[PDB]
Amino acid sequence: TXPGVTXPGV
Amino acid sequence: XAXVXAXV
DNA sequence: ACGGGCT
DNA sequence: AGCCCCGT
Ligand SMILES: *C(=O)c1cnc2ccccc2n1
Ligand SMILES: *C(=O)c1cnc2ccccc2n1
Repeated sequence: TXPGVTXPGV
Repeated sequence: XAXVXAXV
């Protein structure tokens, strides 16, 4: 995910 | 059809 | 019939 | 390490 914790999604 | 990781 | 990107 | 998920 994120960045951070790319996306989702992208 | 969606593109979120592949985009077909 | 389809796998992707940075904090 | 990850509110990781999606339709035409
Ligand atoms: C696009 O709308 C779409 C929907 N379902 C799929 C299933 C498998 C491969 C690609 C697909 N694309
Ligand atoms: C993109 O490569 C990708 C892969 N797996 C998925 C699962 C559920 C929703 C979206 C997805 N996208």
